Amino acid sequence: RQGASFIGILDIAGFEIFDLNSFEQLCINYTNEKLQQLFNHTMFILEQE
Amino acid sequence: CDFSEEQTAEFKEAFQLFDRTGDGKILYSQCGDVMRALGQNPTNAEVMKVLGNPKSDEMNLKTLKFEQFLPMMQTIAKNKDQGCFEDYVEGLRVFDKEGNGTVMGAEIRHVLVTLGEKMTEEEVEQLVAGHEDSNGCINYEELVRMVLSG
Amino acid sequence: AREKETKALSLARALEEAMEQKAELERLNKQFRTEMEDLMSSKDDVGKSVHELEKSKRALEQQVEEMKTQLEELEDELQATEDAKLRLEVNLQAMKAQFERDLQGRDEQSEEKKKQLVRQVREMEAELEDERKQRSMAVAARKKLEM
Amino acid sequence: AREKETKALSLARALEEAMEQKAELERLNKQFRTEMEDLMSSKDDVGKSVHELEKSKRALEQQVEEMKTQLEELEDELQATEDAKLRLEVNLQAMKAQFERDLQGRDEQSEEKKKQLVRQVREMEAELEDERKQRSMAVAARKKLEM
Amino acid sequence: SHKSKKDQGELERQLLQANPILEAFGNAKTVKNDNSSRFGKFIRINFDVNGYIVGANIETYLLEKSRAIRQAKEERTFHIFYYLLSGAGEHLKTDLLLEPYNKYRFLSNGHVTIPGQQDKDMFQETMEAMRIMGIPEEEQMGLLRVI
Amino acid sequence: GFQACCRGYLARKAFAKRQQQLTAMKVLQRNCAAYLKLRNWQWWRLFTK
Amino acid sequence: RATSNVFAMFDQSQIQEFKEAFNMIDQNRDGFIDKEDLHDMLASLGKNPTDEYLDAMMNEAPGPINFTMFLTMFGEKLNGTDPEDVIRNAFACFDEEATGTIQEDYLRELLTTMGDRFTDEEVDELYREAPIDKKGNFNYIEFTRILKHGAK
Ligand SMILES: [Mg+2]
Ligand SMILES: [Mg+2]
Repeated sequence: RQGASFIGILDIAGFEIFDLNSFEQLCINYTNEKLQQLFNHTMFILEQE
Repeated sequence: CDFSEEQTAEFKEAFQLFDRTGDGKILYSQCGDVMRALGQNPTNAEVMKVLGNPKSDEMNLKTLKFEQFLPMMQTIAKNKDQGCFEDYVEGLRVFDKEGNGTVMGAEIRHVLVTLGEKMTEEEVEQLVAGHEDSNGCINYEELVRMVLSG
Repeated sequence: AREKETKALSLARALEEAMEQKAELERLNKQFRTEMEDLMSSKDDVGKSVHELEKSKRALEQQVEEMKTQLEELEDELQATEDAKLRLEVNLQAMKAQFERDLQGRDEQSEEKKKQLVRQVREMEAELEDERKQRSMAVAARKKLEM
Repeated sequence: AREKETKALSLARALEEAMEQKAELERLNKQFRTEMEDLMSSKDDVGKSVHELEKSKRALEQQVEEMKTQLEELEDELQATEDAKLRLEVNLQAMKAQFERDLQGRDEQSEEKKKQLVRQVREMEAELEDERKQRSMAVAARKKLEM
Repeated sequence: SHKSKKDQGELERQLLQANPILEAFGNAKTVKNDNSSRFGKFIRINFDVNGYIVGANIETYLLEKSRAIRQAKEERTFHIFYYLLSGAGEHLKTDLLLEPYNKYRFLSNGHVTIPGQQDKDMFQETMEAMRIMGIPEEEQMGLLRVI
Repeated sequence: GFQACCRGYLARKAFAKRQQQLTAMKVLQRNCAAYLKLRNWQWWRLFTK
Repeated sequence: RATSNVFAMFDQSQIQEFKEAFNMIDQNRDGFIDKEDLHDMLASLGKNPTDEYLDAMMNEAPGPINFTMFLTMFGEKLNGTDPEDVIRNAFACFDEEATGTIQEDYLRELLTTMGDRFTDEEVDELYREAPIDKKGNFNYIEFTRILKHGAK
């Protein structure tokens, strides 16, 4: 139960598209967009900063 | 042979401890174990050179005697490429970040497994064992001092 | 040179063995000289000296037999010391066996004591240590309120 | 390599000389053995009633000297064995000091490690407890910003 | 925990088998793929100062619980529903009171098989994984009864 | 150059463990050797009682 | 054999135990062991058996067995053996983890790959009159007592 560091492996639900979406699909798309935004941030904005 | 009989008797007695070889012989792969136990610190390249550059399959289909093992140890003792501990203690300092005479054990294990002649995971663990601390670091100076006394 | 060196070792051992045989043969040959000289001198002996020497043979024979006592006594001390040496050598070996375990026992006690001592202190290093992240997060959280 | 070959080849010359030199003793011993039997057989014919004791005298003299060599050799082995056991006994006694200095000696060291843990847990808890107080100030700052 | 006594520790086997169970209990077949993970996880694999694994903490985010109630055409619900209905035997069917696929109204698509997959074997695989992880038989029976 | 000392230290340490282990096996097989003929001794089993 | 002082062979406790046993195993204590006393002791110990084959061993020793001859014949056969503490200490060398049990195949391999090579028959003979668990595990901690025949 003790550790100096960790490696958090993420595996959220990818972009889901169906003929009839609902709240679950909306949340999945929101999470995917948040992940993509964080990736673009850490890639471009943090480097320039 | 330029070797006194006093130490030669002890060398023969130590070589006769293996036994498990059919008779007064010695295998090619086990030659390094007996060459490093009596003394000296020969390397894998040096062992392969003194042995006449044996083939890959020759290390398990032939056996030598003591008359051929004595000159091997003689040449290893006379001709060698080792060095004192002053250069070893100074070499491990390249990995020291803060420079307080300490280095992470994981870095040393990685350097020993990859860099150099490579070493199995069973040997590096026994080598780094005993020097465990709270910060997981192993003082290279104490490690070299303990290895020199071995 | 290494291959030819083995021939010198074999020749050296043969030379030493051959030289040893020469010394042994020299003593045997020299013994025959003294033995042969005694035979020729014994024939021309006065006669009475032969009987006189026999009286000393029984006394000398007892010395040889008496030497067996010292030889047995010397062998007894050698066997007694050797027999006792085995128990002494096994004593250090037995102590060495416990010495290796006693050394690990001290580490086990420290590891066993730390399993409970460090465990109790580790608890303070969990909820309290988490406060550091909460404290740092509090500054970040407070920064949001400050913003 | 040529030096080793010359030394090895030169060593064969010494072995050949030893064999040739020792060969003379072999042939000389055989010739002396034949002459010894002739002198011994001829001596008994002249007077075996008295010369018989002389034959045992020569054997007794060599046997007496052999007993002395055996006793002397046993002494060298007895004193060596008696002294060898002293080294092992001294080693056991010397190792006994390490038994109380390493094993038993680790008591003050092992207890120190355990005692240091009890002192480190208190120091760690002190820093953790003291650090926890900072969380109250940090939480108070966040709570103060809320007000 | 690689060392001289190298062996597949229980922690590694648990970390390896914790993924199938979660998949079987969460994943569901969709029109885009047969193994559509309907939940996002976050495996927090901890590491000590030496780098050896010591624990793992998974955290699920957004669980599509509405899939078990109703699904779409040419799709399936959680794979556990089919695994239990298939691998269940006579005793298990009588205990859990299972029924054919056409009886349950939640399964709109009925019994739909995945190309290159047998529920009868996947159920046994999931049971073996649960047993290896460290879940007793009572907990598995309770889970099956709840399902 | 340093790996040689590490490799030799293991061979020397392992050799020392085999030296003391070899002597320990001697007392084991020696104690069992005499035990064989001693096991079938009519005077031993009777005296042990 | 190595003739020497019979008292210097056995330890103080060992010679004391031997003397106490010799003083007990004797219906008519007088420093002279005969076949009648041994037969009576066997009859009392085994519920009145009669083994006339034991009388064929008196010829080995010069006449009847005396306390001196008894100690001599004990020492001539007990040579090489050592106390139980040293035996356990030597056994502790292997295993390392100190589980108290070792595999039988491992013991057989150890007894035939170093020092005096013991034949397979000699190793198997050590299990024709003792228990053993179906899962192997040579209980050495418990076998140390059976080695001295402290049962039955
Ligand atoms: Mg997925
Ligand atoms: Mg009586």
